[PDB]
Amino acid sequence: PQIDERAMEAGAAALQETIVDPGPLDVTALAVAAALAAGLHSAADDPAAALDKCIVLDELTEFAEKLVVHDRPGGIGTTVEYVEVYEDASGVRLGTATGNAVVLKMEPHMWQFHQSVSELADGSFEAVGVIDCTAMLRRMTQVLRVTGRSGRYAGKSGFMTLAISDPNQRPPHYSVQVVLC
Amino acid sequence: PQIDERAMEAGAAALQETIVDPGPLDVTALAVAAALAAGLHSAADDPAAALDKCIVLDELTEFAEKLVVHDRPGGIGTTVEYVEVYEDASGVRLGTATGNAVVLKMEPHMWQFHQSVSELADGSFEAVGVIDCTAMLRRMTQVLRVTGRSGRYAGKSGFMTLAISDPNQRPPHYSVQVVLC
Ligand SMILES: CC[C@@H]1C[C@]2(C)C=C(C)[C@H](C)C[C@]23NC(=O)C(=C3O)C(=O)[C@]2(C)[C@@H](CC[C@H]3[C@H]2CCC[C@@H]3O)C[C@H]1O
Ligand SMILES: CC[C@@H]1C[C@]2(C)C=C(C)[C@H](C)C[C@]23NC(=O)C(=C3O)C(=O)[C@]2(C)[C@@H](CC[C@H]3[C@H]2CCC[C@@H]3O)C[C@H]1O
Repeated sequence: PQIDERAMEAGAAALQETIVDPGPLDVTALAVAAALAAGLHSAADDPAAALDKCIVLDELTEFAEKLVVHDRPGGIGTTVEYVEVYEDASGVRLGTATGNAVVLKMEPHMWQFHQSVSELADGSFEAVGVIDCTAMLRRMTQVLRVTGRSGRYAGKSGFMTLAISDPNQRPPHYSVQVVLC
Repeated sequence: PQIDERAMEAGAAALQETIVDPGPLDVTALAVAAALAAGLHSAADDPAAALDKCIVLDELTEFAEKLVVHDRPGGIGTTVEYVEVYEDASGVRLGTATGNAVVLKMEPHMWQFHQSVSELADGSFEAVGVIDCTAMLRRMTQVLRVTGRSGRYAGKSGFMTLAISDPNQRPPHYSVQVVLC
């Protein structure tokens, strides 16, 4: 399968940015968010307690295995179809996510609506979000809504973080975290 | 209803930033996202079609009328309680929102979990999001998930945008859009 050059070279694009402004969110923080949103946490509870109530997928990497862009003039409504693979820190494949995106806006920041279904050994979950692709190029983290569907994830919901993690790779790798409750 | 000095002076804080990087969304884009998320629209239709399917609140201004901070040592888990006013472009009051936030992370970017309920003339809706406050000071737009509660908004869902709009005010003014379907 093929990967559009814009995805292959996205890491290189990041390296040309003059704004290099990381702002990660750790999984404990993401678990507090997930538990608060699920009404299963109180902000006089302790963060490690939120983490204990959650299903946690961290120290995950993802990158594109297939990415096709269907361009429209001016870029508005351009569509993307992708399959990405999840790997652990050691490079072991854990699963895939199959999704599509729609370009909402190009300038000054490119924004995309993303929706995907992730399939791992122990179940599946959906991710949906409105993400600032220019902010990601400038190293920022973006957050998507996660809804569990099958297996271990069923009936649970939470959040996912996405950020570029190694811009020297082609295609680049992204750091991914998922917390559900 | 008093307003914590950090909220009063946040516009001045924004003006001290050296990264000034706005990236807004137009409502049509936001309507495309809302309609895609709700399964009422197809990537292959045209954007103005999505706009007609939606309830649209564009060009809103908001600012705090009350804001109380309950600080926690280290900044993480600090809570915020606020009441804000909505105005249209000409300055007519449309309603209010009362919200609660929790600081998730302080550095290198401050992140907050927000949840709020907006009360307008034709009903109420809830907004929930995980937002990068540092990105906001640097002029970026943040997106929250919206769920209608009552009236016209009931049974509808979509998105809200938030960005600083006049940092010269005390407290500063924000631009808001809400689109539901
Ligand atoms: C920063 C946001 C993007 C990261 C994603 C979300 C991360 C991951 C893990 C998956 C694989 C998708 C992502 N990877 C991509 O390469 C693209 C993605 O949406 C695109 O849409 C590109 C290929 C990328 C760049 C430019 C293209 C855009 C297609 C539409 C026209 C643009 O000129 C945008 C990416 O950097
Ligand atoms: C997303 C950026 C924030 C804008 C909000 C979301 C916008 C609006 C319209 C409503 C009214 C709330 C907001 N306004 C604020 O002043 C605060 C808010 O969360 C705070 O939390 C402050 C008072 C602000 C600054 C510093 C404080 C923080 C409280 C916690 C300790 C921080 O040191 C952060 C704001 O820039």
